[PDB]
Amino acid sequence: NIWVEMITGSDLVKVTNDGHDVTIDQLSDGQRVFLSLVADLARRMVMLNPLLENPLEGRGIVLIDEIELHLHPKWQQEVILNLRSAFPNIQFIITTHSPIVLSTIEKRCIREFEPNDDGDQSFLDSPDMQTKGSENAQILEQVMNVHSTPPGIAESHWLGNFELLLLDNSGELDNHSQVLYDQIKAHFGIDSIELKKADSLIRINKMKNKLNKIR
Amino acid sequence: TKQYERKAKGGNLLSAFELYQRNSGEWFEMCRDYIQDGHVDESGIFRPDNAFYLRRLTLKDFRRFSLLEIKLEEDLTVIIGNNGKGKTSILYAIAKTLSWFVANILKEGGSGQRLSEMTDIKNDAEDRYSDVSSTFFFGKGLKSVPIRLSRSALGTAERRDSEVKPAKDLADIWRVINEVNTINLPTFALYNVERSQPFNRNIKDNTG
Amino acid sequence: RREERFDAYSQTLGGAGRFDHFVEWYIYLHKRTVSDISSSIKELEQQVNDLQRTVDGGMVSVKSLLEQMKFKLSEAIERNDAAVSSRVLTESVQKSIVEKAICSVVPSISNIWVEMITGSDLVKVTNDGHDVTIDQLSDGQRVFLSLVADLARRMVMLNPLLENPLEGRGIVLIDEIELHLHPKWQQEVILNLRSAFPNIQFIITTHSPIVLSTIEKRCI
Amino acid sequence: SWFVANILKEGGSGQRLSEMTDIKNDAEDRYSDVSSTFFFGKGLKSVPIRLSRSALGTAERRDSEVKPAKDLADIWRVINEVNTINLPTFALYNVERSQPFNRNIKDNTGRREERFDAYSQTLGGAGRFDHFVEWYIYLHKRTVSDISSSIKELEQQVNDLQRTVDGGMVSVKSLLEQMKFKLSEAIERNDAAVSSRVLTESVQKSIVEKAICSVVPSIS
Amino acid sequence: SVIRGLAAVLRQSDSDISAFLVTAPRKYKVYKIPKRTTGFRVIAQPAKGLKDIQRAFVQLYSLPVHDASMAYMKGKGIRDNAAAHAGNQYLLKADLEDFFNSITPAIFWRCIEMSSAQTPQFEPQDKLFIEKILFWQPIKRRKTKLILSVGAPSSPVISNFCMYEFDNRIHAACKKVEITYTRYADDLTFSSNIPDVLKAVPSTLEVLLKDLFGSALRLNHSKTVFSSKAHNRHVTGITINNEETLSLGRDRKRFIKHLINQYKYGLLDNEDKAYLIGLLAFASHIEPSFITRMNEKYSLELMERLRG
RNA sequence: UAGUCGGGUGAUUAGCCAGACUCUAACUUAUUGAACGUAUU
Ligand SMILES: Nc1ncnc2c1ncn2[C@@H]1O[C@H](COP(=O)(O)OP(=O)(O)O)[C@@H](O)[C@H]1O
Ligand SMILES: [Mg+2]
Repeated sequence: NIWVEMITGSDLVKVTNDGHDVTIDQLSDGQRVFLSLVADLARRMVMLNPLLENPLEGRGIVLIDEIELHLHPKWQQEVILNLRSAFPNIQFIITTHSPIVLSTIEKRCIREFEPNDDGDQSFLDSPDMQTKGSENAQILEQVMNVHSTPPGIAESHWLGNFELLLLDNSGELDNHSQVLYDQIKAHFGIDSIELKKADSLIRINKMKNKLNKIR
Repeated sequence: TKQYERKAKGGNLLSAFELYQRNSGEWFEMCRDYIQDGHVDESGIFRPDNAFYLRRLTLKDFRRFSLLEIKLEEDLTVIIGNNGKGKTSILYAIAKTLSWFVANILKEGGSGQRLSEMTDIKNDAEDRYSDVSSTFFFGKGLKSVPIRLSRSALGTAERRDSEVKPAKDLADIWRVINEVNTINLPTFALYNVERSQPFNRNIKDNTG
Repeated sequence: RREERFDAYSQTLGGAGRFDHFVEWYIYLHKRTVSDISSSIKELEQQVNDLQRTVDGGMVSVKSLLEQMKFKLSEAIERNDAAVSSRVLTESVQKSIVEKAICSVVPSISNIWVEMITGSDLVKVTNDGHDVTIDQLSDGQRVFLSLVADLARRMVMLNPLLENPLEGRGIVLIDEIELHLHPKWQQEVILNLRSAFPNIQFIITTHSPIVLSTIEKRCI
Repeated sequence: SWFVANILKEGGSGQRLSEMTDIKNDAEDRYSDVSSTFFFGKGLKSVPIRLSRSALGTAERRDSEVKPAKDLADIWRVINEVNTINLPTFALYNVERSQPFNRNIKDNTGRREERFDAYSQTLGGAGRFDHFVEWYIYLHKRTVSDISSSIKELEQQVNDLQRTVDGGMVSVKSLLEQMKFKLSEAIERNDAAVSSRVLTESVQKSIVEKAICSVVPSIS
Repeated sequence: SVIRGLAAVLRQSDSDISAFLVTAPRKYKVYKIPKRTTGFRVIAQPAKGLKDIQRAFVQLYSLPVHDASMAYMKGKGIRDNAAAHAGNQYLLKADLEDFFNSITPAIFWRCIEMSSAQTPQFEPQDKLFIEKILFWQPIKRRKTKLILSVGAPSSPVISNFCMYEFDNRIHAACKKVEITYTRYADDLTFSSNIPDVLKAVPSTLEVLLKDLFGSALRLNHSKTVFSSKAHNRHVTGITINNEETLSLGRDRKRFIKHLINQYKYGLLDNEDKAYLIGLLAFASHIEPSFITRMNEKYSLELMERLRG
């Protein structure tokens, strides 16, 4: 909710934010900036479309740079859908760095720079992968060219190293593989995906070795 | 003229408007209907018969770009890339172009914005000038509205001219028709990273 | 005022830094590196000596000029002495430290230097392999450059006795560390900052899972 | 304002009507016009000027018609450039002229001496009484001094410095060049002053003093 | 020598030709022609005396012209131009900026010097007269700025000649990669049945233009258009339909039918009637089958009555 | 799906019917001059 109060003796715009009545000055920067965008846009459309039943169905071109600016991931999942619902005949031209935003948009709407461009590319094109409804981790790797796990962190490579050690010792936990297993357990925890993967590797490799011995 | 009459009767908006201006009923109503006609779709949303959007953008020796072409969607286009790939440059180029429509809706012969001779020309471009070329669509009766903004680098003795007359011609239709009988007008807005600012209620603008 | 040590505390807790102060200070450092002060003192000493000989030879008209030059010499010596008295790092070394910090922490920037173009001093950068002015940088690059440059400047000014002034102590607060950064930079930013400023206590806010993937849960 | 702007600079712009405040609220035509006609002898019986402004979004623009005023102001400007002529005074004194006096007054930057400082802020409403005081003090200093004595003194100093450089002291060559420049500037200013046919500072001072004492009854 | 040749052709004295030519670059009438949408084009036509000289010059001196040049050529036109591309599925159109007004005496003489095929040789003394014959001075005060005007009878010939080497090179290059190339004045058309070959052509064009003309002649980058059988394809006003046949286009055909229907009920005014007749002659040239269909739809008698 | 091509109907630049096409991808243009078509001769 949004309303004006005058009773204090000065005109104040108030809003109900997360169930609490606050002034605009008390909003977080993320909330305020987004509110500002929508309020400004709505005002202009109302003023310029007096003969429409819904003035927000007017025509126009709106440019937004970094749509995800100050937005929590939760909000990034809603923002394009909400804007397009409210302003159905506006042409939106947007920039983003957010895979979460891209997960809500069709591949046909996306224009992507070539990875090693150097400013001589003649025509922009859409990605090969469908983004709308896809997992964020896939968009990171397939569209944004970024590893889903940080390569500069040693712990990111422990599972790979663990697997290689297991395969070097015919699938049996040797002293070295056990140490690394314990490191994985200690670092990621007993309930971690990483430890479950390690456990899985042990189980599979033990069983493969048993089959090999039977043969 | 008979040529304009034929084109206008074929649904050409510019011809209809030219006939209106020379005779100053029929032609006025054609222009006004072209702008105001539309229908409500199955979802209950009003849809103009004649849509307005940017179709295509071309950048030549502009900032990082030597020669770049972008085809835009009628509804939503999202530009992605690493920092420094020129995403903001593309929006700036479009915003400057749109400034020519806004200026001419406000005032006959109004001036839009310009490319910077200090910053906007590509640093290592052998020809020391830049071009931003846009094409807009406004229904089947005006399929192409081409605009070019141009600028030469600061030292350079040859000067490259902008071509903005088509923008002015279309904006003139909106302005003149509106004056006679009210019409809905297009919204043009840019929201860049400058939209993040502290709020102060205390400051009131007393200009207009 | 930008050369005064305690200018390092000037709007430190205002929220923006003072990147304008950095640029002024950096150009200042460049000009002083091209111009040795002691040769100017030696040259000024020689000029004062030559002017004194002329006054002793009966040319009373140049006495006013001698007094002015003696004043200039005394001021130059005082500046030199104050510089000597401050135990402060040489301007050349200061410049080098800051340049290294910027290039190390900011991925798109490989070099930064001052050019005299026409009649004005201009800071230039090699950004993504191309030479550009600061005004030509992208918002993300500029914002991050601004943060690092400002912080480095203040550390150099406040830690003159350290071999590496960036190993000084302090507390730095950063809101929304991922502001304007692509995912690729978000994967490196915390590592780069902590490597450049090893004894700063960083208290930061983020919305980025990519940033969090580089940090231990104890810090969260 | 349109005369003043064009006397000062080719293509100078005077002031414009406001779209917000100057247009009558209930104007059917949605534009405003301020039309003036000036007289300049029987050779130019009518110099018409119109200042116009239309409301936003009107179908036609209403532009100002300023060319005759510019043409006349150009005659004054161009003829004056070749051979000094007398020029017209334009001034507005509003109720704002009643303001308190800053007792502390600015050092002579040297802008107040320039002839076209007479057009500075001339239509602002308050006058510039601070500029008067600065200019009047300046006039006094010049009257008590001599002009060309500084040139003669500078000429003597350049001659003494030239003798020193001829005597083998090459270190003072830089100072000689600086002083020669100062001498040339002084001569040029003197020549420009001589070229501008401007009254002696003593006479200027006398005229103003007499005017003030004549017009202001309490001041003798 | 040029003077003697002209004098002989025009049955005038050497002296009167020479005298006339002194101010020939200024003997142009300037006027405006309305564009089909809004606005005007500015045209400069030489005075009658000068037109005669220009025609005589063109008659006396044959300059080479490439076969790919379709405009201003005896026995060739827009039909031939369009037909060259009708069998290919992919199309590229490009345009040169300010084509005629970009051609200066400097370019002309360079082209003469560079030309492979047998150019007429001119004496240095004749060069000044030739410049005065062929080039217009738009600015009275600026005697140094001479350009070709579209309105002059010599301008077509000179422009085609100046493009001769360009046409040679690009035609040869295109033929190696199976691209069809034609030029109609400032309008360049490329077509092919091979996918992904036309994309390289614009870059090739820019290089070649720079090589031959430096910065004097440039591509209009706004006017570079790719098309295919997915979309509308036209060449110099002629539609190429999906059956690879030249067409007026559906809308024009429907308009003609409208006019014939109006005529059938005696509703066409004389001006519109004359207009209709003219348009049918053009239709007969581009799409004779359309006329046959109109005869079938409207009675041969009606159509004969109309065309009588 | 959409856009495009267009054979037919239709007091006809509309609407409707039929069939077809799809390199990321047409935006129909300019005279009195030149060339081309037709008429005139
Ligand atoms: N005139 C110029 N010449 C060359 N490169 C330029 C020029 N102006 C800006 N750049 C470069 O363009 C990039 C600017 O990116 P920007 O438009 O802000 O895009 P983004 O928002 O994706 O970072 C930087 O890499 C900068 O070095
Ligand atoms: Mg004709």
